[PDB]
Amino acid sequence: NKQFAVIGLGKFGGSICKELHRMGHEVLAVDINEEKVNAYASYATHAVIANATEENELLSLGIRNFEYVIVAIGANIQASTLTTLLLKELDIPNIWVKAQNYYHHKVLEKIGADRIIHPEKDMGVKIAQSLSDENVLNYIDLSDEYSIVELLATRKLDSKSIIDLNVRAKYGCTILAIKHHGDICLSPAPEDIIREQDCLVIMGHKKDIKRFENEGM
Amino acid sequence: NKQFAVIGLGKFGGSICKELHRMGHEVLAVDINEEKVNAYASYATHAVIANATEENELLSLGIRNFEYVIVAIGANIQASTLTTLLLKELDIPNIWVKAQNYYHHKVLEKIGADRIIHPEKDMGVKIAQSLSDENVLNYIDLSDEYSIVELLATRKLDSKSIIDLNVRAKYGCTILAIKHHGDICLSPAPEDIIREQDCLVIMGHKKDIKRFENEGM
Amino acid sequence: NKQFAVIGLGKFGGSICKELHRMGHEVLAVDINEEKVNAYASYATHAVIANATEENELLSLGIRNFEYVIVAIGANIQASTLTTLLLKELDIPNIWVKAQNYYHHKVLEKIGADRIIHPEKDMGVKIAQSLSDENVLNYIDLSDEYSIVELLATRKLDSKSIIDLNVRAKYGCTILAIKHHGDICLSPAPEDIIREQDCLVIMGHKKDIKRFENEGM
Amino acid sequence: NKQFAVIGLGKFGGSICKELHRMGHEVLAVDINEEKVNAYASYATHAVIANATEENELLSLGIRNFEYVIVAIGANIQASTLTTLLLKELDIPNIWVKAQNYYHHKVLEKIGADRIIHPEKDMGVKIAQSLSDENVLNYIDLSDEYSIVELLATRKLDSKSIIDLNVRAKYGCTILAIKHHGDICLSPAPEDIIREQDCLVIMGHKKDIKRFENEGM
Amino acid sequence: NKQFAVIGLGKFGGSICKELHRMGHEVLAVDINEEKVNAYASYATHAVIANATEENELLSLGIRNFEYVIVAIGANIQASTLTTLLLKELDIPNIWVKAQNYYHHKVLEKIGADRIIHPEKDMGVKIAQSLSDENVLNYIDLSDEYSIVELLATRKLDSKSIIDLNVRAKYGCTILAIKHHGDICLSPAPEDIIREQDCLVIMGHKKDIKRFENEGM
Amino acid sequence: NKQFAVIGLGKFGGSICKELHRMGHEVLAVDINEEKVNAYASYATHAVIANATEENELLSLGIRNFEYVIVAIGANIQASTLTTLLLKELDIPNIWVKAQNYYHHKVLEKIGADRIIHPEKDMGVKIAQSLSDENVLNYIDLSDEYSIVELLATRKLDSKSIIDLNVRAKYGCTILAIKHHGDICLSPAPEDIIREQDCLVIMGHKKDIKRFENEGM
Amino acid sequence: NKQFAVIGLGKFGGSICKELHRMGHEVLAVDINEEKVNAYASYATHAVIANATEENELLSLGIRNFEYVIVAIGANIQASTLTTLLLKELDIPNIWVKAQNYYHHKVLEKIGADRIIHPEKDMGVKIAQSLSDENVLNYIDLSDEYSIVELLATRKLDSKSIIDLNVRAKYGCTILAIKHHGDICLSPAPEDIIREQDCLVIMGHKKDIKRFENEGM
Amino acid sequence: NKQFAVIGLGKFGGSICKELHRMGHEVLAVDINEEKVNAYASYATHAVIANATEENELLSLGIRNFEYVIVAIGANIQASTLTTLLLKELDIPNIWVKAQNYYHHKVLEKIGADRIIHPEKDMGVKIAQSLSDENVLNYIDLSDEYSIVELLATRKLDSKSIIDLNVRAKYGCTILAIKHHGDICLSPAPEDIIREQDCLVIMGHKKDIKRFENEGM
Ligand SMILES: Nc1ncnc2c1ncn2[C@@H]1O[C@H](COP(=O)(O)OP(=O)(O)OP(=O)(O)O)[C@@H](O)[C@H]1O
Ligand SMILES: Nc1ncnc2c1ncn2[C@@H]1O[C@H](COP(=O)(O)OP(=O)(O)OP(=O)(O)O)[C@@H](O)[C@H]1O
Ligand SMILES: Nc1ncnc2c1ncn2[C@@H]1O[C@H](COP(=O)(O)OP(=O)(O)OP(=O)(O)O)[C@@H](O)[C@H]1O
Ligand SMILES: Nc1ncnc2c1ncn2[C@@H]1O[C@H](COP(=O)(O)OP(=O)(O)OP(=O)(O)O)[C@@H](O)[C@H]1O
Ligand SMILES: Nc1ncnc2c1ncn2[C@@H]1O[C@H](COP(=O)(O)OP(=O)(O)OP(=O)(O)O)[C@@H](O)[C@H]1O
Ligand SMILES: Nc1ncnc2c1ncn2[C@@H]1O[C@H](COP(=O)(O)OP(=O)(O)OP(=O)(O)O)[C@@H](O)[C@H]1O
Ligand SMILES: Nc1ncnc2c1ncn2[C@@H]1O[C@H](COP(=O)(O)OP(=O)(O)OP(=O)(O)O)[C@@H](O)[C@H]1O
Ligand SMILES: Nc1ncnc2c1ncn2[C@@H]1O[C@H](COP(=O)(O)OP(=O)(O)OP(=O)(O)O)[C@@H](O)[C@H]1O
Ligand SMILES: [Mg+2]
Ligand SMILES: [Mg+2]
Ligand SMILES: [Mg+2]
Ligand SMILES: [Mg+2]
Repeated sequence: NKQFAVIGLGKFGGSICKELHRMGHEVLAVDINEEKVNAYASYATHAVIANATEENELLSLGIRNFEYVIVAIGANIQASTLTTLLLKELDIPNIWVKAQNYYHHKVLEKIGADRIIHPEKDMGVKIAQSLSDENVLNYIDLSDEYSIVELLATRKLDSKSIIDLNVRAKYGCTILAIKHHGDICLSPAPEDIIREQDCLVIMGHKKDIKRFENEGM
Repeated sequence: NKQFAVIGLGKFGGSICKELHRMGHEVLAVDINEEKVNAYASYATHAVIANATEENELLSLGIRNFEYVIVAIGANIQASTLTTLLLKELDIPNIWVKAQNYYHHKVLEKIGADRIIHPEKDMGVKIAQSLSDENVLNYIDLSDEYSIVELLATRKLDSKSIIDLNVRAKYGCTILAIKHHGDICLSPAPEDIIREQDCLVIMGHKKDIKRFENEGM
Repeated sequence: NKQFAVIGLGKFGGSICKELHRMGHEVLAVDINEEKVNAYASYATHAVIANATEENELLSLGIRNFEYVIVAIGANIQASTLTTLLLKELDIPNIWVKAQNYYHHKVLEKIGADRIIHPEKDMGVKIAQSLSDENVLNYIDLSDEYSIVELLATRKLDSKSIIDLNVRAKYGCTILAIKHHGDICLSPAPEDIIREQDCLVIMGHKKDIKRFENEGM
Repeated sequence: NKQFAVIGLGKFGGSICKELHRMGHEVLAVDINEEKVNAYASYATHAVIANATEENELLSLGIRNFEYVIVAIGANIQASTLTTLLLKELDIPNIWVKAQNYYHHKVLEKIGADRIIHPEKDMGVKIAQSLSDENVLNYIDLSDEYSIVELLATRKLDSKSIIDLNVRAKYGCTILAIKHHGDICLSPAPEDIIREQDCLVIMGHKKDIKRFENEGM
Repeated sequence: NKQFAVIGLGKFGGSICKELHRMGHEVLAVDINEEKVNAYASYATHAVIANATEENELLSLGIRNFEYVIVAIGANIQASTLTTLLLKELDIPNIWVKAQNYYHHKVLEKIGADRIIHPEKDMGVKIAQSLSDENVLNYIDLSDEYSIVELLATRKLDSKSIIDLNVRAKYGCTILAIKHHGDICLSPAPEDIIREQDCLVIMGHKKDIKRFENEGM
Repeated sequence: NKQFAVIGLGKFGGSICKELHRMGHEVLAVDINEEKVNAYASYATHAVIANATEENELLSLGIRNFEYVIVAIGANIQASTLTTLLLKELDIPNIWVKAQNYYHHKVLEKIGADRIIHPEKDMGVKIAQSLSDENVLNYIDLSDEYSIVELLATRKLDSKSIIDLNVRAKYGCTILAIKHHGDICLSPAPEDIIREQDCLVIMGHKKDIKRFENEGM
Repeated sequence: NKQFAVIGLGKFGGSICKELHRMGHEVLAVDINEEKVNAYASYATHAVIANATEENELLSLGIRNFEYVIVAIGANIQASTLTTLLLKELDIPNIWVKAQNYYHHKVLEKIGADRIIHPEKDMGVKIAQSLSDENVLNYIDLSDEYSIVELLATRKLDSKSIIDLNVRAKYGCTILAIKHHGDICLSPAPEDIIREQDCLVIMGHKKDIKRFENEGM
Repeated sequence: NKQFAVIGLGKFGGSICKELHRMGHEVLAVDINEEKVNAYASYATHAVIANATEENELLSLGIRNFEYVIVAIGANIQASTLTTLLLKELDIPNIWVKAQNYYHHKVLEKIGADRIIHPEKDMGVKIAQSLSDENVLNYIDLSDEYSIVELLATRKLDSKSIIDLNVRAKYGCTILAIKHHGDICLSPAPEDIIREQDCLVIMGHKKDIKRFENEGM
């Protein structure tokens, strides 16, 4: 198993920490706030109150031993930067960091952060795609032009067959799965039917999917 | 003429707003802080300084015209709650709200929020899946048991064929796409090759995909 | 005996608590402030310093055991709401709450508060009726139209008899009691006399009482 | 032309003011906070931003014209005290003041407050009487020993007659009114019936009424 | 000996306390601030940290035992008033208090303060008399019209005799003493001489002294 | 045309200023707080809002014209010090300053303050002399050993004569004046009488006066 | 036409700015605090209130025209860092920055600061050399081993000659100048005399100079 | 060895302290802040948390024993002044102090400070000379007119000989040393060569050096 250290138990770092622990990884949870440590005590291997900008407190944690250190300190950009800097001077292999704004990203780039993350910004985009198009539940982008989309089927599609909805020739797309009442269907045959309020997973060019949406559903 | 309003220009609400505007929608940006309003002025149809807990200022915005209002107020849970309440009493069709913790989600549920979002929590999970398994670039869950995953191909897969990597019989999975040097390939034929550092899109059972990772790549 | 828990020892909750204890009920007084607990220590069965928004501290009090929980937290609406929410998730039979404004009342309604109280507002109305009409000492409303009123008798009524003041036929009212020098007279006979500065208790339609007041006294 | 002024638009002073205005009296609303003044502007003849501890601002209001001034300043005991003092030195006939604690009552007493009110304390007692005895809706005390009480009739009293519920001989009390489905009955005849969930108004000794509750209903 | 308690060790109360102790009186020094108590520990019989508004802490000091209690609390008028009120309810014979402004004096009057003092105001007047008239070192007023004045002798008076300066007939005044080089002369004979920069003590009507000053010196 | 300026309208500086104005002198009132300036506007020739630590604002006042400047700044020792320094560097003839503690006196001494005053300390001593000896109304010290004292005559002295109270031989003191019912008597003859509650002005050695108090009155 | 801009008018940035202006250079003074700007207005070509972390305000200054920008922001490390970053992204040739601590120096290094200065640290060293050795007035280091030092000549050297103080052979040092009563002598001849309290400028090895001090002077 | 006490461990005092300790002197480090003491604990003989304005804490340190006390307290001018004052009243031989502004210097002068220092201001000037003239690395002033300068040699001087650059006759200057690749050359002969990017140390009149710079390099 790998060993992870997560500094900053916010909504983000807390989630990261809780989720890794659930996977059975050795995870060290670190926060300057005692109430936070108490909160996540139950969801990590070790939970320690510590100020990560204090180099002596850092050595006490033995943070040099970890292959992954996740800096999820947000509001205090000085703490985030200074922590990252210390971690870099300690030759930690992979240092992942949560960023607050463009300029925070840049300094983190310059001082040797390995992966920089913008949780809210990324989700904002995802959610906006949903707001604009009530049909989309979730999606993943293969590139700027191609995507896999999970659609909420309407009445227009009720009792329609996959061959009846020819997307491979008509729209250059392919249906990958159907989810009905919780039961899942993968790579359905040309004879398989779709009913309304099912989850329909389609793959193809974005504009072509939007076209299938406007005309098909 | 659909109209979206975004109250609270944080990292989350800001992204949504900026993103909605980019798609060419009518978007109203709203914040109590003037500096925020000045900032997103360039990324919205209209931007207005306003306190969203004040019913009068709310009516003044012409909020009646909007079908969607996104409450992206974070730190101040009271402001978020009261805003949602006011919006609900003004009979706004769809109210989407950013939640801070479990209990904030509960009250928003009870006072009639139409969609509740936890951006940081959701990305924390996603990022953790990446941390444990450096191979995963991005993924989407079809159900509790099934997922679609985009993998960064290793040397073990370099110059290997789709039939050579028999996954449909060997692992019960199916390859959906290959991305090489930027060029994209959909529903690749049995003869198609994979090169190292390409993107490979695989669909199947979570456990079966992970097995392919351990043994296949 | 029933068991009561009172969270928030303000002027209101303090009064509630002190008065119940005087009646010989098992009452638990709860406040986050130590000085408050010390103040009401002498007026409750148990007095405990506790933060009622902390679910663990709540379970420690054993608050699930109580049939009545009175939330008399005022200034901090977030604390009041969150406390009520926790109490509801603990399936407490009767949760009574002090409200700060209209919108605070609404959320408390929505999250399952059983009785909501506005001590100041109710008293404001009562006192205003006194300010407008110096004759009224106290009253109770039977409905929007009918009331029982305690009047301070003037000189105009000095040495007048109940039959001399025919209210049952002249004003459609009835005299219920006379209080003289502290001595009380209930359901006085037609021959009983009233002297000035006595307390006179009359029942009837509000406008009819006001008429008795304008013309009679 | 009686003139009332209300200084301090809290929940208490606000209610009074709003209520006085509703009765069609000349009312002046006064507060140091502008937002409060804007709020009760709609519920007063005139509303003025003013600091009531400033003698000059006080004279500017034309406070000389008012016969009644209500000091509903709460948190800031110094402001309340100083205001009352100033009003007294300006020879205002009637000064009613909201008290925070025993000692605030004492000083207001000594510096010549005409009426001192403890809204929260008074309602706390009232509400406690309701808590212990779910039957009591509202009541009024005639003396330390005698009271008039409005009861919510139970099934034990459903379809029972006034003579059947002989209370004048059995409990030494008298029934004053019955409220059924909204309809009101005053001084009901011996043949009048009571149905469940009706309101029953009883007069007598506190102990005698409570006995009727235990045995009668 | 008498027993004194001094609450509030400011410049004033500190001076009072230090000076009484020097006279060999039993003095209790009281302050809420620990650093103050430490400062005056060396200048009082007993020095105790205490909040004088807390009735229990007051009884612990045994403050009922003292014939004199000096309230020298200044900035916090609420503390000063409330302390005085408590002391009065404890039937303390002589309660002397330091006042901040006219209205503070009035309430202190009303709640039964025995002597009220304005140290700065009184000194301001004294010093102003010095500023206007550089000749006056110190003085005492016998009434609005008569005074005893200590003057700094100028050159105009050098080598002048008391008979040479006839003040009893010319100005209706009398010389009471001469201070030369530190040596003091009381009730000097008509033959006694005054030299410059001596201290000359004169008694008479104020205007007459000013006249002696303008014309004589 | 003498000109006085008073910087710092505290209780001390305010009194001086008000008092100087009353004597008909040209007085300039100066304070950083606008509310203070508005207050003493009525009690000064001119009143100006100004920060006295700012050399420019100081010159703007035309402070060059003043022969006397009184620094009555208290709480902020830095402001007092810096003001005095600036005044001294602007070659103001006489700078009188209010001191907060021993060390503030020392620095003001070193930076050339012309007179240093400790109003509270000085009155504390005076008041203490009154506390120990209720007989003393007011007094003035001629030296370390000699004083002039105004006594409130007791019954022991009622209706007694000056020769009957032989103090010049018996106690080595001399009676300087008698004040009866407001009427004043200077250098009273041997036949003059003293009545109770009169004011008696005695001069002599401190110890001799105190003896007369113990034995004489 | 070289243009210098100084952001942050602290003791350091202020001196630079004032000094650059004195040499007759085009200098722009920049600070977020208005009072600072008003102060150095007289010592700069132009002085502008501006927040230097705001890219827009920065462009508005015409900062593109400047070849040198000095960041003399101290307490707020974030402001200093962000300013430097912005300047670097605006392609300013030379960015000199004042550092607060080791780590601030490191980040400024990484984000491309052209010169980093530690004024206080550098003077601390210099002053310490003066403290240990009262003889040294000022010095400059040529390397880790060699220095040029200005000494205050003692009596031991009074009236002594350069050949008499043979330092080139005896101590391996050379005398570079003598300053007597203000008059200066460069590369003095073997016959030149030194008098006490003159300034003597010596060059050599640090250890050799110190030896000359112990034995020579 | 001498004994030094350094009060105020800032960038300045910290540097002073660290540097003296490195020289092997007995140094006492003093700061009110615990974190500071911990920081410099490793760089001083004794390190003590103390408030230097508290005369008792000062005596506890035994500060009377030291020949040198360095007051390096900056932001708090009151602390700096008051400390210096106390040290002076304790008859400490040499008290060196860090100054904040002109007026702070003046009071420190007046209360008997022995040496006053302005670290930032002095460095500001030095650095400004560098900004104006990129050739100057470092320098020392012998007087207002004469200086020793360390120059960064350009290409214009590459392979030039000292005789080729006749400065003694042409510019009235003399070359004192050459630093090449780290190797140092002192008092080089007329035949010695200079290469670019070497450090060249020249002595003479300032204007004459600037002339050598403009024309020579
Ligand atoms: N110097 C530090 N050392 C350790 N932990 C720190 C330090 N500074 C801040 N933290 C922790 O970082 C955590 C998250 O930071 P914060 O909540 O301010 O950012 P945020 O963007 O609001 O985070 P999120 O969106 O994840 O809630 C906090 O729980 C805080 O205790
Ligand atoms: N009452 C209000 N009316 C309008 N806007 C508000 C109100 N209260 C807060 N805001 C705005 O909402 C925005 C987001 O709030 P905040 O930044 O505290 O949330 P956050 O949890 O940090 O969100 P993010 O993670 O997206 O930055 C802020 O820019 C703030 O100015
Ligand atoms: N989270 C909490 N847990 C327990 N007690 C709390 C909490 N928050 C506030 N309280 C308590 O609530 C009490 C009353 O609240 P507060 O006085 O602020 O409201 P209020 O309307 O002024 O009340 P009142 O009118 O009854 O005096 C306070 O004594 C406070 O200690
Ligand atoms: N000096 C003053 N002059 C005028 N108004 C004042 C002054 N001081 C306070 N007020 C106002 O008085 C009002 C009531 O005071 P506050 O809300 O603190 O009392 P409270 O005990 O909370 O009363 P309630 O329970 O009725 O809300 C406030 O709206 C406040 O703006
Ligand atoms: N509630 C209290 N109980 C006891 N001591 C108190 C209390 N409140 C204030 N004090 C004390 O009163 C003392 C003097 O008050 P303060 O200095 O604020 O008034 P001041 O007018 O500036 O006094 P002075 O002019 O005498 O210095 C302080 O030393 C403070 O500790
Ligand atoms: N820099 C300044 N320039 C002008 N006025 C000032 C300055 N600093 C303070 N003052 C004013 O000086 C006045 C007196 O100061 P302060 O009230 O703190 O002294 P104090 O010791 O309480 O004196 P007192 O006992 O006479 O009230 C205040 O009214 C204040 O507004
Ligand atoms: N964001 C900003 N934009 C412009 N100026 C700023 C900004 N932040 C701070 N300053 C200014 O920079 C100046 C210097 O900062 P500060 O005084 O905190 O540093 P310091 O370490 O005390 O420096 P010094 O020792 O030179 O006084 C201040 O006068 C301040 O007004
Ligand atoms: N009363 C005091 N007694 C002892 N130390 C003190 C006292 N007051 C302040 N100090 C210390 O003085 C030190 C330096 O002061 P400060 O940093 O405020 O000035 P500065 O000019 O910013 O200093 P520098 O430029 O040297 O960093 C601080 O470490 C602080 O703890
Ligand atoms: Mg966030
Ligand atoms: Mg209340
Ligand atoms: Mg004072
Ligand atoms: Mg500094």
